[PDB]
Amino acid sequence: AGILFEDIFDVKDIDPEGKKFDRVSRLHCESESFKMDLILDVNIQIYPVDLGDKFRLVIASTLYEDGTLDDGEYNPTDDRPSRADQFEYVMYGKVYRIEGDETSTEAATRLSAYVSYGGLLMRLQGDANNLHGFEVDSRVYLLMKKLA
Amino acid sequence: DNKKKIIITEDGEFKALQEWILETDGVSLMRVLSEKDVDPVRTTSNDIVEIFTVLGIEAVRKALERELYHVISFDGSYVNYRHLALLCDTMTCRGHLMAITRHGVNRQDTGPLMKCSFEETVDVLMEAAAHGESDPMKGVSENIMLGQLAPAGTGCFDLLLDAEKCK
Amino acid sequence: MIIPVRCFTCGKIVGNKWEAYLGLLQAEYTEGDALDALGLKRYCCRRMLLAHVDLIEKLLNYAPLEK
Amino acid sequence: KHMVDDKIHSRARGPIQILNRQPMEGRSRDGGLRFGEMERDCQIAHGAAQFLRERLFEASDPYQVHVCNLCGIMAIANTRTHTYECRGCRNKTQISLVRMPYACKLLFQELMSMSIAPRMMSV
Amino acid sequence: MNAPPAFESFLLFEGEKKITINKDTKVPNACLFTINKEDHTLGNIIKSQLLKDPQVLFAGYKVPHPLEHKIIIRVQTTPDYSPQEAFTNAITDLISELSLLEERFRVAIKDKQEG
Amino acid sequence: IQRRLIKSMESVMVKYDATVRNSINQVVQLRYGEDGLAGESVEFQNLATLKPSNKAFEKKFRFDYTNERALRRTLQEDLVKDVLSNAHIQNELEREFERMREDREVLRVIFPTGDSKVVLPCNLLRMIWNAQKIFHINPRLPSDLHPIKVVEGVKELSKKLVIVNGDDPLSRQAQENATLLFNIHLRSTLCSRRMAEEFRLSGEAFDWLLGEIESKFNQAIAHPGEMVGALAAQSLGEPATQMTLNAKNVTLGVPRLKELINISKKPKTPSLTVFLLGQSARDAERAKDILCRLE
Amino acid sequence: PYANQPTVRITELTDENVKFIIENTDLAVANSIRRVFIAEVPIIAIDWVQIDANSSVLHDEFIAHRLGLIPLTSDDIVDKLQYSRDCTCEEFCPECSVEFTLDVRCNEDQTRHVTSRDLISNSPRVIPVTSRNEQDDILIVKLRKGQELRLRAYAKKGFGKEHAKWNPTAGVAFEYDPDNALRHTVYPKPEEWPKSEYSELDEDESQAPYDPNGKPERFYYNVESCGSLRPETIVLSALSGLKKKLSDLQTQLSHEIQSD
Amino acid sequence: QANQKRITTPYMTKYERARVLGTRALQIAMCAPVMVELEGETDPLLIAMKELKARKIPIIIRRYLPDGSYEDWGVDELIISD
Amino acid sequence: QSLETRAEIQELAMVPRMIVTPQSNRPVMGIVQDTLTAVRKFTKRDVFLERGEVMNLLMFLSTWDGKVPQPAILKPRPLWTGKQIFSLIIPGHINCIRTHSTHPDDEDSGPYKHISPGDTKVVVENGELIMGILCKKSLGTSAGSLVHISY
Amino acid sequence: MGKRVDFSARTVITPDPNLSIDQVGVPRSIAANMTFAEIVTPFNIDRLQEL
Ligand SMILES: [Zn+2]
Ligand SMILES: [Zn+2]
Ligand SMILES: [Zn+2]
Repeated sequence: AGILFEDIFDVKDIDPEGKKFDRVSRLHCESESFKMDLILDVNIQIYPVDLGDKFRLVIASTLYEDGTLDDGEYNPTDDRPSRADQFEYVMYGKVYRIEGDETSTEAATRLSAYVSYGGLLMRLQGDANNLHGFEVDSRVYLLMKKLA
Repeated sequence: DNKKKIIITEDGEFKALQEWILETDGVSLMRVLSEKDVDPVRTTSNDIVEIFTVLGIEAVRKALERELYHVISFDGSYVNYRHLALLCDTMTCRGHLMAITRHGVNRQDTGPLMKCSFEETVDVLMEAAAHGESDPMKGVSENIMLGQLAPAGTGCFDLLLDAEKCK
Repeated sequence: MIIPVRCFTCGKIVGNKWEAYLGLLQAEYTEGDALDALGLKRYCCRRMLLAHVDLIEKLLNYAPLEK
Repeated sequence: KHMVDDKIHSRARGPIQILNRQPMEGRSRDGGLRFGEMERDCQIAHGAAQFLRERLFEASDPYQVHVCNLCGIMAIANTRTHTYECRGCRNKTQISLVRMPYACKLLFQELMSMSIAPRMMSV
Repeated sequence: MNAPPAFESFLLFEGEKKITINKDTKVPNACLFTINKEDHTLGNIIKSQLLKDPQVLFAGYKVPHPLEHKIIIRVQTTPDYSPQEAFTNAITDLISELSLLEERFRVAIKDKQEG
Repeated sequence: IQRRLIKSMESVMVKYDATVRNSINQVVQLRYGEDGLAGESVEFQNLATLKPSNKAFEKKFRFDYTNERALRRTLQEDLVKDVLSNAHIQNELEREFERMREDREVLRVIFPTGDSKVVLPCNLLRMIWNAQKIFHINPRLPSDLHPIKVVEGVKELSKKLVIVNGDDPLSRQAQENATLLFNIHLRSTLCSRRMAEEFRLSGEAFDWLLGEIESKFNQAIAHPGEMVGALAAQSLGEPATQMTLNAKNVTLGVPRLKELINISKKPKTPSLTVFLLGQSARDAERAKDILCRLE
Repeated sequence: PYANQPTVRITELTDENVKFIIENTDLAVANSIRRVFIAEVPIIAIDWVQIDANSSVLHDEFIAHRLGLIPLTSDDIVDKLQYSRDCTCEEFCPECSVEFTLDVRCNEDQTRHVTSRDLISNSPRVIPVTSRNEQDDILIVKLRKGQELRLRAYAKKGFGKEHAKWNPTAGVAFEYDPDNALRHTVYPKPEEWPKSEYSELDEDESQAPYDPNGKPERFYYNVESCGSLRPETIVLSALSGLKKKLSDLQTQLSHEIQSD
Repeated sequence: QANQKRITTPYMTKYERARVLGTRALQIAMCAPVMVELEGETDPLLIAMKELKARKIPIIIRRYLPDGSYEDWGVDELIISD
Repeated sequence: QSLETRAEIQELAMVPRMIVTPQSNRPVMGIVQDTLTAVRKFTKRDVFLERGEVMNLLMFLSTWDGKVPQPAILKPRPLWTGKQIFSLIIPGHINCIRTHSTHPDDEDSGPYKHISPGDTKVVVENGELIMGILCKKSLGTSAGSLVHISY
Repeated sequence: MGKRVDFSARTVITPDPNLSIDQVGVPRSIAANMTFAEIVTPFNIDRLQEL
C-alpha cells in the first residue's frame, strides 16, 4: 500500500503558545484508535482548521495506490491514480528525527517521529508499534482529510 | 569566573570559589608577593615592565599575551591566538622587552635598509656609513627597495626547468 | 529657474499652469484651491507648482549682452 | 557637487615625474594611483611577490644602472661604443648590469651626495 | 562619458540575433530562449502564457542584468511536446488575445462616444 | 600603531623547515602558532573530557564490555561475542580509557579554568555528522563497527597527523607537543564508547571519517612562505580601528594597546591583582587586614 | 493552453483621460499593456534643435530640452511617419520628421512670454497641443527687451523607452483586486487603510474575505494623456504595438526554428 | 643535502602552485611545447592548469632551507590540493 | 601586466579564496542588508510560494539541476516554502545547527526542542534547510555559520 | 615603499546585485584606457590580429 501510519485525530488545542505565524497554525491533537499525540503545522490560510475538529491523518511513503517509489520531483502532468485524490490537505516532507524512551539496555516502548514539510513541522509520538514505518531522512506525505 | 578561584572538586568537577581579591592603584609586585596570606602564585600585575623585572622574560611573554588579549577581547572581539603569540614572541625573543618603536625595532640587527624604511632614515643610514654596516638583503623591505623579488610567499623558492621531463 | 514643462514624476504638463497659478493666487485663492482649479490632483504635480521658485524673473532684472 | 564624471580616472603608461621617473599625481596630470605602504603590506601578507614587484618596480619606475663589481658604485656605461668603466677602480671589464627602480638609484645618489657609500655588491 | 545611447535598449546591433534557442542539457525537453533588446514587457507575458499550457513543466524568465538589454526565457515541456512549439503557441495565443482585446476596446470606445 | 606593528613583524615568515623566522634568520617560533597550523582552517570546538565529573567521565567514556544486553543493543552479534569473549580486546579498551584519563589530567593542567572551547583544525562532530548522513547511518540499529577497529584506526590516524617530521627523540617530543590538544580531542571524540552508543557509525563510515580527518588536518598545516608576521600585524591592527579611544578605572582600547606595544615605564593605571591564600580569601576581616598591610 | 478572452468596459472617456476595466486576462498581460502605455506607444516630439540666436537667460541646451518636452499632436501622423532609422533619406525628410520654426524678439518693455504658440510647424497636423484649437500655452522662455530667440527644430517618431518626452501618458493609474481578496498585500492594520475608488465593501468591512482559489482578474485603468494622442488612441496604439512586438518575435522565432 | 631524505612538506604550497602556474603559462605563451592534449584551449593559464592537473609541468621547485641547503621537488612529485 | 602576476592573483588573492579570514578563523564577508532582511522574512514558517513565483526564483539559481522540487503542500493548492527553495540554494550536503536571534533561551530545556514553536533553531541537513529562520547568525560573518561551513 | 603606478584606475563604487562576489563591473572607458600586453602565438594569432 505504501502507508506508514493511519489514524483519526481530534484537534484538542490550536497555538497553545500563541499565534507565532499568520498563515501557519500549530495543532495539538490526539487520536482515539491508537492514543498518539500529534503536533502539526498547517497552512490555515488555505486549509483552515478549527478547535475540536476531527480529521483522518495518513502518513504515507508514496501517493500512488500501487506500491511504487517516488522521485521527489514535481510532476503535475501525472495521470496515475494518486491517493491524494481522497484527501483535502496534503503535504510532503521528510523525517528528520526519531526519539524514544529507550534505555541503554531496553528498547523503546514509545517513539516520537519528527517530520518537516518544507519547514512546517510535525511530531507524531506514541507507541513504538505504530511508528515502525518511520526512518530518519525518509520522504513521506501527510494526506489529511477533515470529517464530520 | 576569570578572577574567581577555579578549583577541581574531589568529584572531578570544576567549581568556582567566590573569594576576596584586592586591586591596587599602584604596583609593587616585588613586595606584595612577599606578604603573609598573599598568594605568590596567582598575584600578578598589568605593568609588564615590573613583570619582566620580577619574574622574567617568559613571565612577561605570558603576561603580555594576557594583556593584549584583554585589550582585544574587552569589546567582545576575537583574534586568533597565533597572531597574539607571534606579536608577543617578536617583543620577547631577544631576552628583553623589545618595544614596537624605533627604540626597539631599529635597535635589532635587521639591516640598515629595513630600518631606514621604518623611522630615522638619515640617522640609520649615517650610522651604517660610519660603521660600514652591510645589509645582506634578507628582508622584504630591502628587496622591495632594490626592485628584487622579495623572499616572501611566491618568492621564497626558485623554479628550475626539468630537462628530463620536457621529452 | 523657470517652471518645468512636465511633472518629473508622471509627465503631466505643468508649463502652461504657472501664470494661471499666479493669477489665481492674486485672485485670493488658497494655494490648495488654486492647484485644484488647474487640475493638479496628484501630489507630484501639486509639488511641481507649489514648490517652484521663479528665478527667471530675477534673471530678467539684468540688461542683456546686446541692445 | 560630487559627480562621478569628475572623479573617474584611468592610466596606462602616461606621463612621469621629472625627479623620480614615476607616474604623475592627479587626474588633471593624467597621473597614476599611489600603491602605498599599506598596499605593500597587504600584498606582503598575501604573499604575492611578483605582483608586489610589478606594482613597486615594473609599473612605476623600471631602470638600469651599471655597477662596478669591485667598489659597488654606479659605473659609466657607453652602450653605443660598448665601453663600460669605473673611474674609481680604473677597471673597464668587471662591470655588471643591475635592474633597479629609478627611485632607488635616486636614493643612492642622494646618499652619495651626503658622503655615504651605498655599494651594491652583486656577489 | 559612459552613457549608452537610449536606443540600444530597443535596437538590435548588426549581426545580433533577436532570439537564440539553446538546448538545456540538465533536464530533457528544455530550452533557453535568449531574446535580445527585449525586457520584462514581453518576458512576463510570454512566461505567464506558457504557464497556462498544461504541457509546459517549467516556464520562467530573467533579465540577467538591468544594464544589459536581453532576457532569457527557460521553457521545459512534457516529452510529447516541444519548448519551441510551446513558445510559438504562447506567442500565437498572446497575439490572438491582444487582437480580441483591441477589437473589444474599439467597440467599447464606439459605444462610449455614441451612447 | 598599525605601521609600527607592520614594520616590526613584516619579514617574519614560515620557512620550509616549518619554523617561523625573521630576516636575520633568528627563530621566533619553532612552529607557527605553537602548532604549525594556518588560521583559516581552524575553528571552534569543545573538549568533551574537560568539564565532566569523574563519575560522568567514567560513564560516558569507559567502554562497558560487561553489560551483555547493552552491547547487544549497540553492536552486532559477532562483535558482541568477540568483545565479551576476547580479553586482548578488553585490555585494549581498558588502556584506551586510561589514556583518555591521562589526557583528561593534561587538559586540566592546560586549561585551569573549565573552558572547553578550543580552536582546532578539524570539526570532528561535523565530520561525524557528515559520515552519518553520507552512509545513511541508522541510530536505532546495532552497528557493525568493532571498537578495536576504532582504537586501532584512531592510533594510526594520530600517527599520520605530522606537524614535526623526524624519528629522532627530539622530533618525537615536538610532534607529541604540536598535536597534543588535537589528539586529545580526537581520542575523546572518536572514543570506542561514543562511536558505539552515540555516533553508531559503521566500518565504512569510520574509514571515511579517518580519511577525512587526515586530509583536512594536512590542509590546515601552515604553508612555507606565509608572511605570518605581516598577517599578524594586520590581524591585530584592523580590530584596533574599531575599539574605543576613550570598581576602579582601568585604561583600555587604543591607549592601553599603545602602552603595551611601546613599552611604557609609566602606565596610566598601573595595578596589581592580589589573591589571598587562607581564610583571608573567604572572610572579609582578614582580607581588610591584608588591605591595610598593603595600602 | 490557449489565449484569454478578455472583455472591456470603459467607465469614462474624456479628451484628457480614459478610465476602463479589462476582465478575464492575466496580470502579466495587464501589466505589459500598462508598460506599453508608457514606453512603447510612439508619438512625435522635438528631437533636434538648431539655435540660430539665443540672447535669453537660459542656455541653449536648456531651451532644447524644454522644446523636446512640449507635446505635439501625433494622432494620425505618427502611424504614417517613419523612424529616421528606417527612412531612406538624408538626415531629414517630411516622411520621417516634422519641421518647426521659432523666431521671437522682445522689443517692447513688458516681458515677452515665448510660449509653445510660437512653435510654427510646416505640418498643420503636428502642432503643439496647447496651440490646438482654456488651457494656456506652455512657456518656453521669458524674454526681456532686447533679448531674442530664433531656432529651428525637427520632431521625430519615438517612444518612452528612448526618452520620456516620447511618453504619451500623464499618469497611468493601474489597479486590481481593490478589496484585498487575493491578499497580495498584507495590511498590518487593515482598518487603517482608505478604500479604493473601485471597492465594493460596506464601511465596517476593511478588506474582502481571503479568496484561496482567486487569481488577478478585473484590472482597472485610468490612462491620462499628455496631449499628443487621445487616451483611447494611446490604448489602441499600445495594443497594436504589443501585438507587433509579438508578431516580430514570432517571425524571428520561426527563422530560428527552421534554421535549426 | 640527501635527496633520499627530503624534510620539506610533500604538498605543493599555495605560493608554489601560484608561481608554477604563472611560470608555465608564460612559457606556453612564449611558444613552449605543451605536455598535455588540448581540445580548444588557447589561454596559457588554462593550459598550465590542465598540465598541473595532469601532473605534466616540466618544472622543479628548489625549496631553500634556513640553514642554506635546498631540496629539489618535481611538480609531479608534490601533492596538488587545489 | 603579466601572466605570472595574473596567475599569482588568480591563485592567491581571488575573492572566493578570501572568504574566510585568518585573523579570526571565520568568514570576512557574509549576507548583507536587503538579502539578510529578506532571507529572514523568506525562511519564516508561513512563507508559501506559488508555482510561477517558484519558477521565477529558480531562474536565478546558477547551481540548479533543473528539477522542480516536490512542493511542501500539494493540496488544496501546490505551494513551495521559502525553506524549500533555500534548500536548493544551499550547496552540497552540508550540515549546520544555529539559532535565530529571537530564539528563547528556555526552549532548549523544555519540550519542543526539536520542533520549535517560533521556527528558531536553524537545522540544515544534507544541504536542506530542515527548519529555522536564517539571519545574521546563520549567514553572517560569525564562526560556524552556513557560509563558513560551506567554505 | 610606496609609489605611483601605471595601469591603475579609480572611480566611485556602485552596488550591483547581479555580479558574482568575485566580479567587478568596470566602465568601458577605463577598460578602453587600460591594456594588457598579450603575447602572440599560433593559438591566438587570429584573435589578436582581429583586435
Ligand atoms: Zn505629476
Ligand atoms: Zn669601481
Ligand atoms: Zn526621412
